[PDB]
Amino acid sequence: VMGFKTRYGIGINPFAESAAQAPASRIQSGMPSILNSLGKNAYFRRVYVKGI
Amino acid sequence: YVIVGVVENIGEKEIVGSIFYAPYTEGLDLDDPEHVGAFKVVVDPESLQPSIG
Repeated sequence: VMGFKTRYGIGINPFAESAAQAPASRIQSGMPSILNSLGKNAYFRRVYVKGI
Repeated sequence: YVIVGVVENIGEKEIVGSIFYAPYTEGLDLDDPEHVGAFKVVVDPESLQPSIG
């Protein structure tokens, strides 16, 4: 038998939100939860394109 | 409780005391022969995590 294993974690860059002068609670998750990052990361902007 | 007893070792064979322990290692290829006994590692067949004893 055999198989392969990986461990990593991903996360949100501090100040990615851009919309605030201060963080909540001072210890925050860096994970992309809905509240923390859905549609909020200032480093990226998405546009749908129609009509091509 | 309080117990008293004896440990004496004259030499070669004349070893005396209560409870000789006298461990058995012969037949084992040991890493550090002063260890007494030996380790084995298997690793699971389903989960693949290690199992040592």
